[PDB]
Amino acid sequence: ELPPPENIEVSVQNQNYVLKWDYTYANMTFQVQWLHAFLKRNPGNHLYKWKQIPDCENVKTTQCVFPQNVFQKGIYLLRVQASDGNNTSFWSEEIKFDTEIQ
Amino acid sequence: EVQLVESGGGLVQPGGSLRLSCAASGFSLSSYYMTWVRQAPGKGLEWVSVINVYGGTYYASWAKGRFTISRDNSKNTLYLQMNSLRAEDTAVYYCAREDVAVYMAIDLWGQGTLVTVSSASTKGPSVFPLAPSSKSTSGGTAALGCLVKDYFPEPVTVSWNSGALTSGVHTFPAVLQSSGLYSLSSVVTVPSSSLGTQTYICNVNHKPSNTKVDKKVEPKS
Amino acid sequence: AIQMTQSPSSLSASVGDRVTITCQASQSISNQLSWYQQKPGKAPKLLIYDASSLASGVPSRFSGSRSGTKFTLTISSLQPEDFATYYCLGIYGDGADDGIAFGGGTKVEIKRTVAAPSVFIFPPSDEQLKSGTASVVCLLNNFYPREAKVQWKVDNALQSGNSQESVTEQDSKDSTYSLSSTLTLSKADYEKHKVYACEVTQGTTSVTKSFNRGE
Repeated sequence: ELPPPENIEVSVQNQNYVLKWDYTYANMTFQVQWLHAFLKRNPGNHLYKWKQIPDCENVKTTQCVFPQNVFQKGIYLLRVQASDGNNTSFWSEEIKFDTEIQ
Repeated sequence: EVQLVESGGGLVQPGGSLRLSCAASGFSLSSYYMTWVRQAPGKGLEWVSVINVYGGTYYASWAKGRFTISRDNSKNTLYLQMNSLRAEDTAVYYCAREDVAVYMAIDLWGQGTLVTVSSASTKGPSVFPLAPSSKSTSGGTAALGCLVKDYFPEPVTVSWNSGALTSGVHTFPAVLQSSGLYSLSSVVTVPSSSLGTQTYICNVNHKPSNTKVDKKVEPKS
Repeated sequence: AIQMTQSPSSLSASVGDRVTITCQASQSISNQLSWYQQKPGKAPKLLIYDASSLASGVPSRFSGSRSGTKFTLTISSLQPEDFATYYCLGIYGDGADDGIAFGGGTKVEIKRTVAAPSVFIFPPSDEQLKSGTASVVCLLNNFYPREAKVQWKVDNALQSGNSQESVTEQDSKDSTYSLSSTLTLSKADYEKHKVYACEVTQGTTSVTKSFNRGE
């Protein structure tokens, strides 16, 4: 029952998305997950499953870089979690993101 | 009760265009990721394209130049437009539904339509009988069948007695002859005592010719 | 761009064996790998999703496992109805351009006991002879294994270049094959000769079926 990660932000760097968060407890690992935004209302009712960012399943820093072709042009949700190896943290706040940008 | 039914597809000349369509029955087409997957003759599955719920299109590199996926929401129908077709595009084309909610996999397929990209001409088949009761009887078991020769393009379908006879029926895959035409055989093994007391009729259907043949096979001495 | 490397390309195994298909991704795709079974003349059927989750209505002998970019489909007790081609499907992220890739496939054939074929020979019909062409057909029914040499002899002259062969897929009940061989001549050639025979060879055995025109 670890504390949840905080200050979740997305940015763009070259052909990559960069997801940054802040965590105060040292010696932690993180897992980054994503979801289609429309899944919270159309199926809703927990009739969906969160997915993992391809190479951010077990990151060691408070940062995650991943290619932009991980996503299509749409609206996605991102969330982060932490573990000590045994105990897992509550899930971060879900952030919404538009991959098109206009 | 949900199903995907594709249509279009058939004989198309090299360089020509074609539009495959896929009617979704029983569900809301625009709320799924919909994909086209193709299979060349005797080869593996090859992903062609996808359209998502917002209408964005994504392709395999080789397909992006000449293929366009789209959908009509007012008809609940998916489309694959194929321009400047190549002989290498000859394949079965499948409509396929990708579930992104949970599976992140393909959970529903169409029946497929064959696309033949060729300059040869449509030709209907000749149907000849392979008669038993001569040198086709060994141990009270006879063999009989139908030879479906010199047609184009694929496919032909063969049934026996309108589908009533299924056990012991072998319809061999067609082989392309040196003439450029297809040929196949369909055979059935029956009790030798069934001749006379049973009529054996093979039903050949060649939709690309709009041709149907019904041939009664009779035992010649 | 992602590629799935499937292995082996084909395999044979007995009823009851434990068979394993491997599929390696060019890069990590998390658990987003699914396994499909394709029976002859049918669309693929979803067997496994998320690397290890069985789809609805799939017998418990199918299982899936992940280790980095290496995925494994395992059939614990191979059954005769499992003859099929198996494909993996990897989806990188949300499957954008070149983000979805099928593996090359694996043909799975059941190894059963050796069965000798039933060999029938059909002379050409009179209708086709009127057309001016002669097709003589050799049928090999319900045998194993698949490989079999088929040769045509007309008056003790081996034929070359005027016959074609076609083999069915493996029977899902008894795991046997059937083969047809067709020899085509002109009507004139056919009437220039008397004895027609197809010779089947497998292993140490040869079977020769023949007929004599008019006789």
